[PDB]
Amino acid sequence: AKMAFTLADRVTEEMLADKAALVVEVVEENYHDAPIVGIAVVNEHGRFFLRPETALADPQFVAWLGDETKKKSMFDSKRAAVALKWKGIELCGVSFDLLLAAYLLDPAQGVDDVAAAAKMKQYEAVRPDEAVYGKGAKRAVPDEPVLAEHLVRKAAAIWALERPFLDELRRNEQDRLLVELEQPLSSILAEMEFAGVKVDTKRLEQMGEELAEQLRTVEQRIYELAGQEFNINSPKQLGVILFEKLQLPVLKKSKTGYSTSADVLEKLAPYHEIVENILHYRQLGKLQSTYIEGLLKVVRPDTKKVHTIFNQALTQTGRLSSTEPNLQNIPIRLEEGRKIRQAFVPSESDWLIFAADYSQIELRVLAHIAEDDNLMEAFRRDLDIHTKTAMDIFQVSEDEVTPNMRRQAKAVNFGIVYGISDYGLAQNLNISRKEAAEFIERYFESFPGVKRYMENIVQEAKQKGYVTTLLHRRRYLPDITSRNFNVRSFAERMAMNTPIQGSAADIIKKAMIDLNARLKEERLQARLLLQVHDELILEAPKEEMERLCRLVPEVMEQAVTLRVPLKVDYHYGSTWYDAK
DNA sequence: GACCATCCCT
DNA sequence: AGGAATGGTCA
Repeated sequence: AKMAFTLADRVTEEMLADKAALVVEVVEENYHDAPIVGIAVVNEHGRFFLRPETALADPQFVAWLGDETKKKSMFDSKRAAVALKWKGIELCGVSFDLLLAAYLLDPAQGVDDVAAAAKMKQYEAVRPDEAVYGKGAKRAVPDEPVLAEHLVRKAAAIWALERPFLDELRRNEQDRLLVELEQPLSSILAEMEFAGVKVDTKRLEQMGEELAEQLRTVEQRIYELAGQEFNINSPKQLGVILFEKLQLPVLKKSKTGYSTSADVLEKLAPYHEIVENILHYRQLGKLQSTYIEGLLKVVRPDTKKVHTIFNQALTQTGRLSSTEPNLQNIPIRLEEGRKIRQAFVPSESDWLIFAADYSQIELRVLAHIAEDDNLMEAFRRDLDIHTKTAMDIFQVSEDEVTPNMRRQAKAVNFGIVYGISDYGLAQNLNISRKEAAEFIERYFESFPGVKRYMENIVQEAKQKGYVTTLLHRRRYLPDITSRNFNVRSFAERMAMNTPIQGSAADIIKKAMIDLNARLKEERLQARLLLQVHDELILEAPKEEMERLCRLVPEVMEQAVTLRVPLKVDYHYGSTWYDAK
């Protein structure tokens, strides 16, 4: 039943071949400064299981890990590389990462281990990690005999599956996408994560003090105005005070009871003073739980740093996501919350944070793919696009655009981006579909090319079964041909949206790779810290700011060539907050 | 341990 | 259109 492997107690010369499938196993979910539990190598000479202590103490092994000339096939190499970075070891030569290769072929399958990736091509000579390691309170590294076998099986799997995966990719015209975009990007992310971002804790802790006092005030009020105490954070308990005791109008039901979202409470404010106090409490509460307490809990005390993990093979569109902490949802919209960014600071002395963002990248991508003339023009003029849209759909001159007319031409614009229907717009603008379709009809009259795109795209999705991005990312939409209207329409929104959202991910991903090449060429010390969807955040010495101001937007703006110009803006300052 | 509902970002 | 983290809940 077993798979044959030498359980090596010493590193021999035949374990160091030029081509190999390697496994450096890090069971911990958060791999930052995480133990490596075992190692397996498979190559032309055999199958080997090496204990970390033995192997990682071996100058010959660690030299093989670092040699770029020695090519290694792997599953989720970033996990491996970071875990080794924390131990002063560099991993190079990884020319094939199956996790990223599975992800490119079909992001829907949710590949998250070798077993899942293996089934894709009908190979099942390997177990689901969860099967070996357990789950949750049961998670545990097993004994050496079981471990070594599993690890060798994974390795064997990778060795087996490379050629078939790489062949399919090529058919799909995604071979370069793997080797030139996603894999090279894997390295940059490794470094970004390892580096981390410094957190001024005292600053954070003080904010935690002020909030604690402010929440204590609002809380008391709420109970006073309620004439009672209850768990304000309970959707069920609160829904009893609002909709039963104070007889507030039920404007919405959730699946399990009445809805107490901000949207509902905003409308109920005129009826009772308790409402404003609840929303105020929720705002200050979110900040306390997620942005002061949640953060201080993941700051490493040793370096006062946070090292996020960037998931590269998770999002359905090609975007990244970051975890523990999520450094892509730090509050910026309201001033109270925006001040949480004062706690993100440069890691050295005399350094500054530097933020470069893309200006309306999505809509610029739409302009390019749809080839809409009116829209291409608007961008060649570097116009305010919301004002411009307000001018066209409402048939007025620049000076006639009122603030609300602009607020709505915005709502629509993102409607178009998301492929939204009258109904989605209706609620979004607070109105009715009878009038929401009038805007839409009116939009497509000023933008015949975008209309033309929505039609062609849904149809190609219908015919081909998938939609593609500029750089060849792919999304299968099996639900497009569904008979259920809800399920059909949603797939159509995806057909419409994914090439836009996903071509934007590709572009910034390419930027990131170009930025790295240049930072190195220019011998600048500036290092890339975060990526927030259309934004790159760096920290550099104060001396380098001036060059970065000219260098970063140019590398970004030049990442690809669309029919409309790309436009970047930048800022910098003592803290992240100030990079505004 | 999963779900839910709520809220934060692009 | 894509994501992630929390407290409550009932299990």
